[PDB]
Amino acid sequence: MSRLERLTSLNVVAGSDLRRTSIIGTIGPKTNNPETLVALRKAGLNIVRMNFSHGSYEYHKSVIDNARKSEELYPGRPLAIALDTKGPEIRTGTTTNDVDYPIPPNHEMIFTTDDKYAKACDDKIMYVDYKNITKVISAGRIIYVDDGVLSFQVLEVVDDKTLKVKALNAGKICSHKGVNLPGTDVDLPALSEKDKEDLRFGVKNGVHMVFASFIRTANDVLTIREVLGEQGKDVKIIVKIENQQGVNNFDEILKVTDGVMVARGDLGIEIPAPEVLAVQKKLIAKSNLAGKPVICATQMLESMTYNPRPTRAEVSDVGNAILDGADCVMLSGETAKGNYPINAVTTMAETAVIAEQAIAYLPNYDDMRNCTPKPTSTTETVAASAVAAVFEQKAKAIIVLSTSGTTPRLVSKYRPNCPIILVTRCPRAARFSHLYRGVFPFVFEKETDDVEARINFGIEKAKEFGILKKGDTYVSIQGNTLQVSTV
Amino acid sequence: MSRLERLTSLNVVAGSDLRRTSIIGTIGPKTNNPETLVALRKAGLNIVRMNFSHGSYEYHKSVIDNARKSEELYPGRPLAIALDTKGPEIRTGTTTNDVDYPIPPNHEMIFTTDDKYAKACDDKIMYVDYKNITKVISAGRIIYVDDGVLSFQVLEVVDDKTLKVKALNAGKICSHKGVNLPGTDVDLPALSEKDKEDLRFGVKNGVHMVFASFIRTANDVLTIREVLGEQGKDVKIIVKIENQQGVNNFDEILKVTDGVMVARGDLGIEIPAPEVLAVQKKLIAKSNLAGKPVICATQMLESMTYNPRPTRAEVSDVGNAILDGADCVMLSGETAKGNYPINAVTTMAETAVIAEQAIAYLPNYDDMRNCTPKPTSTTETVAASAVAAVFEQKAKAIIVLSTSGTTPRLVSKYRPNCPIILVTRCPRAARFSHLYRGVFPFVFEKETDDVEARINFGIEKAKEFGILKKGDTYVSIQGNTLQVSTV
Amino acid sequence: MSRLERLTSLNVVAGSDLRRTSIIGTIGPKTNNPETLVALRKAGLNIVRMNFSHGSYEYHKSVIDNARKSEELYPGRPLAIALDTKGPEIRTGTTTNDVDYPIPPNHEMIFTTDDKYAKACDDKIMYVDYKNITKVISAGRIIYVDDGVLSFQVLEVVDDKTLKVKALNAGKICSHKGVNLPGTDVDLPALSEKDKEDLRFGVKNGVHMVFASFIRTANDVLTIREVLGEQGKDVKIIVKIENQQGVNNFDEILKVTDGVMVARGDLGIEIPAPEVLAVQKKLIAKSNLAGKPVICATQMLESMTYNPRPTRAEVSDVGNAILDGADCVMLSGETAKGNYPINAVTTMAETAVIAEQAIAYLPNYDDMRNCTPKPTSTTETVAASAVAAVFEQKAKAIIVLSTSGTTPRLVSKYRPNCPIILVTRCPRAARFSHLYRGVFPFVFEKETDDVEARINFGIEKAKEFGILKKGDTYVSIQGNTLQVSTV
Amino acid sequence: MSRLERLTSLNVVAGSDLRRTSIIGTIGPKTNNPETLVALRKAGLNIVRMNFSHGSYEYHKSVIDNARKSEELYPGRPLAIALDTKGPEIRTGTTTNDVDYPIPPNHEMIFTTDDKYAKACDDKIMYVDYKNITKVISAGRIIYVDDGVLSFQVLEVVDDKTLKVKALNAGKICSHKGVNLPGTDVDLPALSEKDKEDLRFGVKNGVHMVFASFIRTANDVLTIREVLGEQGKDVKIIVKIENQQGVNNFDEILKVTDGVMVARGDLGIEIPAPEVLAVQKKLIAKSNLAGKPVICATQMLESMTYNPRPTRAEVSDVGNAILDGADCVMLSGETAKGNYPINAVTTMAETAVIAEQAIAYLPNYDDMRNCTPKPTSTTETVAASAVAAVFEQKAKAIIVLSTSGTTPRLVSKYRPNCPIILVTRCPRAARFSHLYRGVFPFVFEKETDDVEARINFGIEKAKEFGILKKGDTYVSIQGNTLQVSTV
Ligand SMILES: [K+]
Ligand SMILES: [K+]
Ligand SMILES: [K+]
Ligand SMILES: [K+]
Ligand SMILES: [Mn+2]
Ligand SMILES: [Mn+2]
Ligand SMILES: [Mn+2]
Ligand SMILES: [Mn+2]
Repeated sequence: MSRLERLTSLNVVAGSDLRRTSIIGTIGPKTNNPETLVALRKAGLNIVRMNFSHGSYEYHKSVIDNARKSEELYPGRPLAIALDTKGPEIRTGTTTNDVDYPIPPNHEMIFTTDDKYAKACDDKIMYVDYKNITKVISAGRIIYVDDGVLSFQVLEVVDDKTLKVKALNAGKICSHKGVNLPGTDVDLPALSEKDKEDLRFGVKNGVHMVFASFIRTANDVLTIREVLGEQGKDVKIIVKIENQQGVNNFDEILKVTDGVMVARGDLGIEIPAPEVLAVQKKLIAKSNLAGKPVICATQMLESMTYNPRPTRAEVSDVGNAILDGADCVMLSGETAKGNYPINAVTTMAETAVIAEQAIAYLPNYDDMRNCTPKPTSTTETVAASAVAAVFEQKAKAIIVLSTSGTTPRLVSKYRPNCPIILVTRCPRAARFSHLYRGVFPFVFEKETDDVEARINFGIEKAKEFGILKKGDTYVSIQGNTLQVSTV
Repeated sequence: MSRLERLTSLNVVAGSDLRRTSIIGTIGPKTNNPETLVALRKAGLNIVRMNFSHGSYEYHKSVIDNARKSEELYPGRPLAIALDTKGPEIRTGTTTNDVDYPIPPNHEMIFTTDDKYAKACDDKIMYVDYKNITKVISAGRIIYVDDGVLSFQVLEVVDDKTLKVKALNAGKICSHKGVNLPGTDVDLPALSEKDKEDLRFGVKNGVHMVFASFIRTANDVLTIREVLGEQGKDVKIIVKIENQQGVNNFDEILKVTDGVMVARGDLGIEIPAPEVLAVQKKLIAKSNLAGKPVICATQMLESMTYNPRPTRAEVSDVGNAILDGADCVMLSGETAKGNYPINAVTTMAETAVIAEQAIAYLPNYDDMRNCTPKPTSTTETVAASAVAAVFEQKAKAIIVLSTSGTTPRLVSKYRPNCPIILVTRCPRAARFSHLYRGVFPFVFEKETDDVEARINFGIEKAKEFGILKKGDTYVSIQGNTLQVSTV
Repeated sequence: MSRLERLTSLNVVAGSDLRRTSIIGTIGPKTNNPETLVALRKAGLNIVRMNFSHGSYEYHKSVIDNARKSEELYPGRPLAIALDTKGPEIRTGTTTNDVDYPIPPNHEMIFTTDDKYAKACDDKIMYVDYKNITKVISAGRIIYVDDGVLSFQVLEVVDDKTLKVKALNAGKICSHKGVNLPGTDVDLPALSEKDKEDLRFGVKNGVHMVFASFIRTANDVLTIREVLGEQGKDVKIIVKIENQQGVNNFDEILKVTDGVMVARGDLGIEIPAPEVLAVQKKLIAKSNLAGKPVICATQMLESMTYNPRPTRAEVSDVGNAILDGADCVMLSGETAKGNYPINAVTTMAETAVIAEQAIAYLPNYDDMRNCTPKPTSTTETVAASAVAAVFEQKAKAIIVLSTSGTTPRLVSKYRPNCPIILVTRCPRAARFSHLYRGVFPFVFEKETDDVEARINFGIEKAKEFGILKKGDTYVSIQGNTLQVSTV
Repeated sequence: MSRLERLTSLNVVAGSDLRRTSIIGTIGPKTNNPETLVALRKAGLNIVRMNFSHGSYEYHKSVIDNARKSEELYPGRPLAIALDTKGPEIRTGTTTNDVDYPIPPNHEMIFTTDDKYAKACDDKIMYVDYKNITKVISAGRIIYVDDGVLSFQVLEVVDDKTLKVKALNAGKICSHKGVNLPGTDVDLPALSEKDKEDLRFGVKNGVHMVFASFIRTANDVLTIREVLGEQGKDVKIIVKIENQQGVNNFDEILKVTDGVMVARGDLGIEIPAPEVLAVQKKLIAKSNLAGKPVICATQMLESMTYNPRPTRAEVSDVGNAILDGADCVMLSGETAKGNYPINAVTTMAETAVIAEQAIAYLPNYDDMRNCTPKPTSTTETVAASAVAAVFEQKAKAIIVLSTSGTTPRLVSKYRPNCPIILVTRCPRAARFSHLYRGVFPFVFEKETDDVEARINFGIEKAKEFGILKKGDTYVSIQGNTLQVSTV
């Protein structure tokens, strides 16, 4: 309980413990190649993310077999591919004479959705590819343009394709940039006709996850669940919370989803910037309770794109997201468009280890069990129980055999302060298990009087990582028993 | 105790409560003028900081009477001037043809301290104003240049003014930038012959604080205490921790000092970057226990220099520093060299209020009293006690009369979840009291059967801030009694 | 929190601390005289109790001026007289040839209420002074006789003055003993026509309390409150819980009452014996929360009537009642009919001191403030607050001036681990203040720039008790301020 | 943590839960016969105790096969026989003309150890069978005679067989009564030449325990361990703490022993009576930590010997001993010399159930694990762990297979709030397992792919006790795994 004595004792300096939080990294043209993909994975990259906001399936299919290629050149930790939906966003039209950039000072103008002005639009009018904004929008609303650099107080609603508006601030109007609707119930499908194809393209191409952008409600999840199809039942749906509709509803959404990602980016544009701080820790905490894998993402080491050294805020943000309960850390343009991607993963990583040597494992564990123990599913009771075991005997590991990634995810929920060695035969679960914090998957084959072998796989596999020293003390899990033998 | 239920309930959105954490802001040539100094103070600037690393006393004396000037144009909250020692640093020579910037790739070159190459130096040689590094330095050591963006494995020691070296990383060599000596006992004094003058200049000029850069030990503090002199007894010494010598000793230093500032900048260069995360919270926690005012500083909204919108890390770093116990938030180049200084204070501010509506006031309060209660100085017993009072009766304020800023600082230590109205006659204490988190000073004059008036000053003064609604409930403190009347 | 480490460290042996729990002692013919009344008071008797179940007003008026007489011979601690209502009970008739005691084995017989058999009754019939039982009673009901040593399954209802019955157990039938009706709504008033006189007699005679026997509901209290009258507003009503009607309603009763006494005796007859254990601690705990003075009573050192040494249970019951929160300990026949009354108070006493050196003052204090702090009456906020003060500075005392016994009772509620010196001018409050645990009243006369004197009364008065050593540390309370000066 | 809300919610009335604390009952001539021995066992008697302070081996061997006989007539719960050493006590000589009883008022006299006055002693002199008191005793010491009813200030030491003494109080000197030496290091062997025989007699006769009276040090235990011999390795040594030597050393003694009993009787004579209160809870708490079975004994329902109804103190002492952590409750003369032994066990029992519905199972559990978890033996880690399991899933039972009574004892240590069904093949462990609170042993025969049967023994055996309702939830333990299947 001595938070103050926990704090006053932080005893810094990254020690012997292996990083437990998986590092998600977006890939750009630069980073798309085995050699780099390797220096990246070696440095700490766990999962790879492909933003389907740009790029042809050629542009992407490339990335995959390249990662698959890095796996060939040197397997190391199993890597995971993940599709990131180009959700229902808003791209304004193009400026007439190409790159012409008229400059509104704080004047009145007019946005329209006619396409007649698509390629030919600027200063006087503006195109927006969301044919319905006129319905979902209302005079008084404030539209934002290009990373919310521009504001537009909705003055009126002309026609039903026309919108009288006024620049609330300066800047020059450019072409094709994202439009943000702060405080407007968008009816856009979380998934579009193309998105249905990108998913289907991913499923086919065997990507393990999906980060559905701009999720507003549970149905949206249910929808992307079936669109994924029977062949994609085994793939994870990582809801992306980046708007009010997605927060003023998170709870019912958290229910049906597999995971959740604090899509900081738009979220920070969508709602007030300062609000995030609380709207972040709140969703991670809520996630933790639900037991589902959460991910913090965007601008963590943003500056580490043009620079080799990250800032104070960035470092002291990577660590915090972990203290708040994040299961994974992301990297967007620091890997898909930056000069120092190797250092990126390398700084994130280094910070995660110091950020885990500060956690209050015992008390945090208790708090988590004092929430809805009544109950508790048998796998979760054994989950919590095993965790307690190590806290007592000071166990070093906690080998658990699985296929659904259920048993190791639950233990994860109970955040042990020792490696969670998951021995599995299913290759798929071993890849998407980097979603749950602290889980070190390994794939075992051949084929309950045989599980001792699998347990010897994880033990020896643990030994190679220097996690067990023999005559140590580990806890196993399987059918639902619970072991606690020695090395 | 329900940290999870505290977290899951965060209920964001900046509400009615007034910001309690004072905002420190460095001033640059741009920001130096009343009009701006006002828009700044209005937005939230509490204290002003002048980095004595550059600028003539003309360059500075200006800043002061300009702030004093903003006080004239419109007093608002009392403002505080603060000198920031140009500690014992090491600035490199200049590049020959002015701004010429040769680019080392990872080559061997040679640093020298001859001054014959001071103004004329680059690519082949390099000047350093620390004539002794040759002695304190040793082959194997790793020199850092400009925010440690560059590294230099000390290859050898040529002559005693020459040092064979190799760029451990890329970059282009520029002129006049700070040199960091990670792992080298520097023999330069926390205070120099000039520094003794800058302080004396400040004392004379009535600056309320001093942020001694590069403090290594307690003596250093004792020294700057006497250098300050009798006329400067009433001014605060805010130790700046930016090296290992300052951490591997913090505890004995904390003793004698008034405050402490996590000089993130060099500190992050001095010691490992990731290390800071823990080395930050640890020092703030230690400070809190000691009860002395701590300050977080540098790169909090760094990007908010070239941009109007801050990043995710930055926002979710301003708030965190406050959760970790910081009494004040700083702003370096976001005010002294940035394009959007008004937005800076304006974003910091907005975040601080959301960051204080997340704290666990009751439990944090308890934890703090369970550390060395034995005792406890009478002013601290009354301090803690009063705080408890408000926690029971749900008090809105806590008016305390003082002159030493002792009584209000201690209550501060016990972080009440309501405004701490300090009524005073001493103008000086009312200015430097923005050092202690949550204290809202006000100056009262004229001149114990009269304190009821001063208490009516704070109450009415509280009312103007909408802190009391009459028939509310407040707790007073004075001689040592403890009140608890109604409005 | 370390209950186990609190337990494992109990470090027994009555030490220096003065007993804080007042000792209530009933007086019998034997004990009625100054000399004895003194040896009793000297040994520890605080309050005296007169059971109005027997004795003429001559029989009683005697006791009073005899105690008043002991006060004369030697004042010592101020003593308090207390009337104990001869509540609506049911006494059985007398056995024919005087003390003849027929012995029923498990036979059928017949209870009647004819008075024709009052003085002449036994074996075949039995008299009961409750003329209505026939109505309120019903075949199947189980009557209890003399400390419920005998049981009587109501076989039938003969006539309306006759009741066919069967001894459910052995024993010999004697004369005049109390009859208990477990599970029968008795229509007799908490107060009777005579009781109204005994109270009025007591008020007149200046007895400070009243222990209303057999209270069933709040009205009963309200009734005895007005019966007491204007002249008896200043006297305390100590509800006696000895039936189901009184428990299945305690909460609404606790509201309006001043105190509450766990009338163990009948209560143990009324409801199951084992049930008491929980039905005891529950009512004391509930009392503590409400802040009203509770008293444990009956059979604590029962055997210490015929013997000089008490039993294990008795000793380890006197202490427990105190751990459970009792403000006072009683003595019935161990003082009003026993051979060793001096040893009784002397054993109770000795045990109370060991029983208070085992309490968890800090944690118990916290728990108490975390129940309805919202608020909290100003006198209670100052109450709780002062207590906290001593916990910090390790205060030895806590002098509080009062007249209502409000301020010292509330502090009491917050059970400080140091003497609560109440300085008063009202003699009455100083007598009934032995009701609140830990309060050491003292009477001060003459007659806010003077309270320093009264505070010097308590301090010096504290010194005579060796509670303060000068240069110690005490906390005062008065108008509502809160002091904390030194000795 | 809400002790107050735990207390305020006690919700009395013995409910559905089965008593978990075993009831130890001493047998007298009266109680020695199957019929009674049965009504006793049926009512709740778990273990039987034979005080070897009196009775011939004929007097005792009788008791055993009578209990063994009650087992025959109707097995019910397995019963356990236990020998209770006639430790090194002190019986004064006899009065000359037989029952002559001279009366000392407060005079000086003389105790001697010559035997010449053995049968012929009184008024002038006194015989004591402890030939060494003269050495171990010292002028100033205070001897006690017959239940400490008499005191004797050691005036001087005449000769080395003579002791000048003075009656510190009145009374008449009788023959053969126990002499107590408060504050005198007795060198008497905890075991005597005869005791060595009584044990050996017991071992042979297959009694499961031994309650060594008057233990002073660890050696004493070690001694009775070897005297017991190889054939008695499987029998339990229940140390009896009844003197200062045994408390001022408990910790080193607790080490090597199996159990511990708070021999209240002499202990209360040995040391101050009030002291016990703390010296009781302290030893039980210390026992709990050590994990060894503790027993509270003597005078719990003392009065329930001559009366059918117990007192308030007694009831509210039986329950308390259980709250303080006692694993077993005893009954001395309430069974071996009383008129109502059936009611005795029947009241104890009834109280134990209400006394277990008040415990704070969750918090008490935590506290226990936060003491020395480092560690922790694998059987204890699994022990603690399983307990936690039930707390989560709200398990009803916790079947554990054993032979050493190790696994079920440890779980016991972690006091689950559900029945601990121990399935065993060893008849001996099933009998002495009533030593550990909450354990419900059952014997299973025949003869790890078979343990499912034994688990089905306990489950079905649980069902007969109505502990499981099928589709409930239980936790198993065996080789060291840990199960958690359903019914
Ligand atoms: K996207
Ligand atoms: K500086
Ligand atoms: K009465
Ligand atoms: K014995
Ligand atoms: Mn987005
Ligand atoms: Mn610096
Ligand atoms: Mn009664
Ligand atoms: Mn004994």
